Amino acid sequence: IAPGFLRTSGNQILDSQGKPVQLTGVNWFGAQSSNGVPDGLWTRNYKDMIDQMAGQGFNTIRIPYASALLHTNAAPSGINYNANPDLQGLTRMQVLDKIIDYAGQAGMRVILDHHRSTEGAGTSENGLWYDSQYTEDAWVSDWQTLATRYKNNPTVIGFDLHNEPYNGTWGGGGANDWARAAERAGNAALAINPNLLIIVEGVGSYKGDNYWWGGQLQGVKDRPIQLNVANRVVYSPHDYPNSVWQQPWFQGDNFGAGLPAKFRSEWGYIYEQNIAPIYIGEFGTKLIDPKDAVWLEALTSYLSGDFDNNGTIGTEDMSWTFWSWNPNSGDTGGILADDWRTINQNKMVYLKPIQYT
Ligand SMILES: [Br-]
Ligand SMILES: [Br-]
Repeated sequence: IAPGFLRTSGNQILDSQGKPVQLTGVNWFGAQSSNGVPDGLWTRNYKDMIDQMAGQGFNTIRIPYASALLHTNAAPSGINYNANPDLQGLTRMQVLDKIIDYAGQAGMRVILDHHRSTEGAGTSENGLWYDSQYTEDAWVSDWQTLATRYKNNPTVIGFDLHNEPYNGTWGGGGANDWARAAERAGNAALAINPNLLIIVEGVGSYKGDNYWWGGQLQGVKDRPIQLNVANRVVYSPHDYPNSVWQQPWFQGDNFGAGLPAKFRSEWGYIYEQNIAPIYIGEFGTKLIDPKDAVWLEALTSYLSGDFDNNGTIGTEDMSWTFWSWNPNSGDTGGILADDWRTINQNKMVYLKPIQYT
């Protein structure tokens, strides 16, 4: 991708020369945990991992973090400093700086994702972007601190304002209105860096329709995100297979035939109607449950622009980051095997045709 920040135009993400580009990467989680740094540095070197990502055709790293990362003085834990000698004596944020810096040198971009408030493993137990101790005020101010820190670094292209706010609502104006909260944090971040992409995930349910956490983007049609800087909003659904949860739209034979219409109903319509870009922030599978393959086959085809999954498709297709680069995800696994080095080729076969080239 051409150097400099990005922008949106219709359902397209454009580089600094007006050319449509595509973000096709992986999730590298860990910085939201108690260690305060992305996982795997207890056995791998951080430059070797980024090079391996780029060598597999990926160009984007979604990096989850926790609010607690921005206020802790604890040193990072777990890093093997024999294998990562350049990270010796660095703070948790300084290790993030090192990772972002090298990723830009390797031709990759970075999306920061507020995964949770406290240090933990996955999605916030609250289903919200705040709790009784980590306020929405501090969440907004923390996004301003991050925007300031990477204001002059176009490697950091976008802010994923919050991971899966499945207990928020799309509208209503109250304290749990995720659309209001996202517009508040988006404008606060854009006031410091107006060149950031503002990545807004969906909720969990909307007018009685329940979908994957983060993948319920049905509210955009009647109440879209409106920020004080134009051409910055990217919508980010999450989608997963039967092995993660036995959803009703996976049940019964011929379920795969109705998956394209299901993708379009919850979030895909935003791209098809040229409303805004679509960047699915999470999706993964171990490819053991046979229904998982039917889902991934339909999903990858839909993301490519084959909205009816028949075979027919100067714009780019939908952007995406796979869950995960890490192997240590219990339900989905990742791109790397448990040894944190071996590539799972059976997943790469699905991903390579929809990577940005
Ligand atoms: Br090193
Ligand atoms: Br933890």
